[PDB]
Amino acid sequence: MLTDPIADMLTRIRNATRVYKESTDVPASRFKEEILRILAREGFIKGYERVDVDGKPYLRVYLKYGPRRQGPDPRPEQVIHHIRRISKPGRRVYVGVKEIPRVRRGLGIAILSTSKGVLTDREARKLGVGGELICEVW
Amino acid sequence: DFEEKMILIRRTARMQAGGRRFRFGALVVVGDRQGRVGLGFGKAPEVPLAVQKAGYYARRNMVEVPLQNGTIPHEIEVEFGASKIVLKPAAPGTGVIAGAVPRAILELAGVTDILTKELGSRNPINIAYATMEALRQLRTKADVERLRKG
Amino acid sequence: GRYIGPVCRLCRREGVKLYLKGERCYSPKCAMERRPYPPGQHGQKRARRPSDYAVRLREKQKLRRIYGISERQFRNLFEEASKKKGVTGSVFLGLLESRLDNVVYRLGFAVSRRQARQLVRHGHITVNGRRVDLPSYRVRPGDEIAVAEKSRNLELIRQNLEAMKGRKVGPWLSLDVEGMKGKFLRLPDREDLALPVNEQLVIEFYSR
Amino acid sequence: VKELLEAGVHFGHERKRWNPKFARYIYAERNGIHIIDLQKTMEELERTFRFIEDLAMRGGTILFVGTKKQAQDIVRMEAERAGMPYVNQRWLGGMLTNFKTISQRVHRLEELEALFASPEIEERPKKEQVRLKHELERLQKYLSGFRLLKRLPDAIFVVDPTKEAIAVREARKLFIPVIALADTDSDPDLVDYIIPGNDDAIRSIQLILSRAVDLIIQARGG
RNA sequence: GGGGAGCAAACCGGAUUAGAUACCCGGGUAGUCCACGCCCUAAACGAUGCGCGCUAGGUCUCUGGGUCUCCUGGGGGCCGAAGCUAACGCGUUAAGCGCGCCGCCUGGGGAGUACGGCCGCAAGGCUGAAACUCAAAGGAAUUGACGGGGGCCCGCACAAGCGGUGGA
RNA sequence: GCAGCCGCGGUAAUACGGAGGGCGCGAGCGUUACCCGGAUUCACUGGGCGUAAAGGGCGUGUAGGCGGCCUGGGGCGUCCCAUG
Ligand SMILES: [Zn+2]
Repeated sequence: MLTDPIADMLTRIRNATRVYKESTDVPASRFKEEILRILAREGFIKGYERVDVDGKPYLRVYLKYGPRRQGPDPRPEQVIHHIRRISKPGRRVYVGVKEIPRVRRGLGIAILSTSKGVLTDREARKLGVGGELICEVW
Repeated sequence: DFEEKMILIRRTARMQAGGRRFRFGALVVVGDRQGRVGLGFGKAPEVPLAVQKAGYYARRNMVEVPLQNGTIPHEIEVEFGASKIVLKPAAPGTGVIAGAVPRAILELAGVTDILTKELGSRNPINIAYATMEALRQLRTKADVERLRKG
Repeated sequence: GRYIGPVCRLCRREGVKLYLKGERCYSPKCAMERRPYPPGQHGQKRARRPSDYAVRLREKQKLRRIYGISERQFRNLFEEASKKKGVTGSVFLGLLESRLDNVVYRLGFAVSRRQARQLVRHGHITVNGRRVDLPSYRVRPGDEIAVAEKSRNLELIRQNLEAMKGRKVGPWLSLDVEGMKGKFLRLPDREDLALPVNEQLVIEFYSR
Repeated sequence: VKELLEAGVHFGHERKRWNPKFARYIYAERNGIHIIDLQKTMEELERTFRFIEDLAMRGGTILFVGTKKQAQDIVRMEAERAGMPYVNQRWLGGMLTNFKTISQRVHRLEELEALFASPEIEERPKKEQVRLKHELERLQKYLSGFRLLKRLPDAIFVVDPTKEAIAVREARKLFIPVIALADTDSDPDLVDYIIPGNDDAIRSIQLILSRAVDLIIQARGG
């Protein structure tokens, strides 16, 4: 069974970039939408539009890559090198505001879900809250 | 200019009828105390010779290194099949903190204070190799912005 | 046992000039002049490439031996220096240069570091008014490190100051030869030090 | 020069042995064959030719290489017709990674050419004679074109890339531009400047190079 | 308890051999087939827990639907992108990228033993240590040698031939 | 005879025993014993199971763990503030 949504998502994303696709589909859902909402505004991706595949609702997340390298294997640096769920189901991990992590000397980002909504470590702290720390991405 | 530093040398055996014809292995690190560091694996029948060989190799596989006030702009762990390497930036006054190999490589990178740690197989060769792809990955705050633009 | 044995031999072990006897380690003879090889029956022998450890080591000692101070204090200092907010290295030399016995030396109230000790243990030293015999003492900034009224007319000390009219004092120090006094201005900066050492190696050494 | 819509030539080539990555470059299947979208090929060309022109007038060099049996004679021609170096016969492992070690062979040709003109010919053994005569022969086969290489080329015009992947591999590691008359069977991911096109057809290679070399010339100004 | 053609532990003889309680030959009882009941282990092996999603294709093949020189679903194979792997290898039949959940490992030998309990008619099985003792045990690859392994090729190496030593 | 471990010693021992010399530390220096450490070698951080030790011989399902899209109530977990 599909045991963790977000998780799948992240993996479709992760799994797509690696092969270098332009965009990748993925089951829609307000929440998942708010995460993609972040990515693009954070710049890890171009953007995403709502869609219907044979009648079902899907989110087209549009991939973003780096320039063509020189020399051998000109496989472009990927905008999203790292991306993993931190709090998994059956080992959920909530953090306190003090405890919010700094990612990659603050190069990456972290996304939680606070009672004031789904956020970025930076935003959270600016916001004075903490919550389910969904994922690392850099 | 460039400072040759000797990682390590090993003598290997190739077999044959009635003898154990040997072969020498050299590992060198080369750099500027600025930020270019080469690294070669020079193999040869005579050591001074292998060394001389490794020399050549290294001067080619150099790696420009970003250098915020003497340290590394951001942590990184890099798996090298076997060995893994932790690279973690620290404050001035802490001084390099690794072993023989990564030191040698960082030392010449002009890295000054930094926090290492070796894990998994501790094969000089690999470890080294790892500390390379290690450094090769590092990216500046700048370098990243440039990466997500437009 | 706070060392005290054959000296300008260490001037020789390190291969760098160790101003351990003062006058003389200026005449052709801190021995490094004309016999730079290290001691031992094998001094004149070709030396193999020194392990990372070796250098880290030899360099600790170079520091240490200069100040001529039992590892136990030396290491203690380095510990106390790690606990202070600062550049773990520069601060080291900080206290290192702040010891009463050293000060006296820099103040010129003595031919050498060693000599300075005695001067202290024998109590020819005033400190902000009172005498002091504990060298290891830490001279705070703004202290009048001086000479005891009693000691002023001394064949040694006298002949020393006589020399001072002719040498500038460390930038972090003042002294009124005329009255044989001297003040400790402010902790000296790394840039101000002359030492032929590389703290980094010293630090690097204490993490093994 | 610029050339028409001469479709009477490279519509498509390989069966279903293709390379997925090549997808972007095909129109459709017809009788079990991939047919290359030419309207597109045109968009490539307009770029690839833009590049060469830049090279030509900038006064660079381009090594022409195609070992395929068909293009064989045409490689020779075109490079000859152009002020260029080519590899007709066979491609030697390293005419770039190991250029300096190869260039030494050139010298051998240079040095033997001499003796077969000087008095010191017959005057000295006849066993060696043949033993040398042969050496020329072989050299004047492989290096026939390679001779014009004073240093490393500013670009490699490759015919069938997937066949010369070595020569590509090399160029790819020395940072030298790669141009190719590639088709269905190639992996575009490694050609700096591709040209989607049939190639076994003499009519293909013959056109692609013609207009290419023609371009080169009108670029220099002759 | 029934059944018993053939095969065949053990066992009877035969030959082989320094010997043969074996490999070869001739016989031969349990057994092997059936019913009921017990035993329950195994290289019970893909030596690869079950389920869901995602990641280029090519080709052979079983099978189903389609507008059937092509498309589309399910299964079995071989080659193979990216990726992974110590390496061999794996590769939409994952040893790839991920989530759930179960089982199991934590140096070799001593030991699958000892002791204890459970189970069984018995044979035994399941669970399962330590003392002591050793610095290894171990995987995959390399180069070699080597095989009463293979292919191919040489030399008065054999054959073919003449002449001899071994005798006096 | 040494020895923590790999080992050293059968007439050329930087590995035994003395000596010269040297390094290290100094009223101390060694040794043994025990704790944490190195050991991400019990792995929450931070491990594994094709051949290296490791998938239960298979199935069935009990407790239990884990669970799809939209909207609302409650707010227990969870986050923030103050306070003891
Ligand atoms: Zn001296």
